[PDB]
Amino acid sequence: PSILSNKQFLAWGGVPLGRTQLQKLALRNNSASTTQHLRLLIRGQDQDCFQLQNTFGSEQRLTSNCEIRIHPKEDIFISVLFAPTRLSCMLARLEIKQLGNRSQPGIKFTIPLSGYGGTSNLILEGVKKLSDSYMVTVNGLVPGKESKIVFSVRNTGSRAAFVKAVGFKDSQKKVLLDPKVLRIFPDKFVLKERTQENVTLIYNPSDRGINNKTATELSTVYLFGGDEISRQQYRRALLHKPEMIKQILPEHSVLQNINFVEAFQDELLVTEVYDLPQRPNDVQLFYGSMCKIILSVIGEFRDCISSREFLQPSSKA
Repeated sequence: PSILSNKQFLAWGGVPLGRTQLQKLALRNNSASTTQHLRLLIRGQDQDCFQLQNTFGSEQRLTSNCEIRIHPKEDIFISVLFAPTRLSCMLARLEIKQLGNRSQPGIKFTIPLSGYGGTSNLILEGVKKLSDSYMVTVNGLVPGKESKIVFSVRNTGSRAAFVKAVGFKDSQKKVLLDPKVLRIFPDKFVLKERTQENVTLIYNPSDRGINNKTATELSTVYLFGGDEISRQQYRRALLHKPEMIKQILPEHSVLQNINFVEAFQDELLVTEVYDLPQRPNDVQLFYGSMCKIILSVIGEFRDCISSREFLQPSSKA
């Protein structure tokens, strides 16, 4: 073994159209004696969207030269820019020609490159935007009576999104909502590119409670979102290898108990998933690319906020 790599492939997943994402790999000259002369080339059907950036190493500064001297036991660090310019799954090759010295013949190494142009982009409408979360208030609650409010999830991206909504009574202690008190409908759905879908919070505040029946309540809804193609890649990865979810996530993660495999509302029969090659890190890319939207839900009761007159307390300097 002459040349080693810390990565057998580079998989980018989704990058928005007109945007760019850098990824690196390290090549090591395994020889303790001999220097190799490497020629780095991008080839393949989507070579126009994978661009070699300047190379550096453990014994050399930044160079724009595609020809690299790699000294014995030197690591060189190769940078590839993924710059997609069309709504497609993309394949290319990093070709590493180890130039022959007659005594040793010419060996060509291949690192497959993959990614897709265009991504989902999820925002909420009909709710307040705070700095790092959204907020909605359900006013005029009455214990033992059903209240409904409607907000919207908008996908401003160029690809369909999955949306999985999970609600928490207490988010730190990870006590799920009783759906008979507060539930989200739909709680799992596919949202087409440049479309907006309505989501309903169905609020049935308990009249069983002893004391704080009309006390102002706070709940936390998490909307886990990402590219539908990413969820299809994830599905495909879990068929070939039964159990990968536990290994990857933290043991105490909320995502531990969330099903992304089962049928979502308005899921399509056709995606570009089969244009993407299966990779060992598809499950990692799925959870890695996933967004978490925070929606705080305040329940205000008529008797406590609406019916009580807000007056100035006892004031002194």
